[PDB]
Amino acid sequence: GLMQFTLPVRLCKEIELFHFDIGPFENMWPGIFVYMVHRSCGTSCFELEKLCRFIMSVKKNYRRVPYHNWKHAVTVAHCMYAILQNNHTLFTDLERKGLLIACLCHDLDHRGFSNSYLQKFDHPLAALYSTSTMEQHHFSQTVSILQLEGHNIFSTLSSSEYEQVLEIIRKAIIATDLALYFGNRKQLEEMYQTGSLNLNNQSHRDRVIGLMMTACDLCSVTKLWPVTKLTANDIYAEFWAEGDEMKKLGIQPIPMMDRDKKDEVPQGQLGFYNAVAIPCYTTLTQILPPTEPLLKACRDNLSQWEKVIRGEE
Ligand SMILES: Cn1ncc(C(=O)N2CCC2)c1C(=O)Nc1ccn2nc(-c3ccccc3)nc2c1
Ligand SMILES: [Mg+2]
Ligand SMILES: [Zn+2]
Repeated sequence: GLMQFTLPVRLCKEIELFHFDIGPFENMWPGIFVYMVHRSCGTSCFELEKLCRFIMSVKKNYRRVPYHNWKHAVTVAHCMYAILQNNHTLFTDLERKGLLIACLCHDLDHRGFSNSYLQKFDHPLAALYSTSTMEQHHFSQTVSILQLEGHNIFSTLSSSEYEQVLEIIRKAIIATDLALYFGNRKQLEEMYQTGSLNLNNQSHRDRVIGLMMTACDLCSVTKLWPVTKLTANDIYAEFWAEGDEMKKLGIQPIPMMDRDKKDEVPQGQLGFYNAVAIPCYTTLTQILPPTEPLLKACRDNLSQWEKVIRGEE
């Protein structure tokens, strides 16, 4: 009850910043997550014994893949924490509970393959879920862990509060499907510009939370250049493995996934910052002004990729 988590001084300060890197010590990530729940939600939100047991079951159901791993899960949660802490009064009590858990859980049991590869492989999950294949899986896994004995972190909620929080988490995890991001942002663009954006409108809140999920999920592009650059190696390590598996199915993979086309990576990153990342944080910043530093960091990293192309590195 009177038992706070406390971090070292440098982490205690840096963790409040959008560009915070959680570092290479795995054993500290659970404590960092709990610290973030306690300041974001309150020390009263979750039964510490049940939280801890849930965190460790979640960790266990992430795989030893280069990018879509336990470190990605905690990174995406930290970004969401920073968004919640910089927009104190905009989110309900259930949203604060739901979204950090959504972020921790959003890539549960990821194998490092896209929805496309599952469909071309004809993986069982592609017959079970026709669209947002892995993301329906990740939600499924979240519900399973929630139903392990002693793992129900939501048990002190009413029956309908419980149902609202699982619906927040479901929508939040589905929206991490980048295929759904493009239309979500165009809608949020029109609504904000024409003036019709209404945060009392639940359909509107869903959309804004979706955009936050995309922003948190992509947040490798909002770190200091060296974190961004080394994270991109893990991202391509998965992409090029998938490319190899595509070749093993007698399908020529897209250049993104073809390790023979490494030289085109810098130009590929540009396309991605211009088509996905910059517009995501642009629209996010218009809806939530205090998230501007994510936009600023993204633009800094675009400029760094431009320098890679000009042989300046
Ligand atoms: C940085 N970051 N963060 C999340 C994701 C991402 O998309 N996902 C999905 C799972 C996490 C990425 C990323 O780098 N995306 C991209 C997107 C498009 N292209 N196109 C190339 C390319 C084209 C030709 C030749 C060479 C490379 N490279 C990329 C990389
Ligand atoms: Mg995912
Ligand atoms: Zn993710």
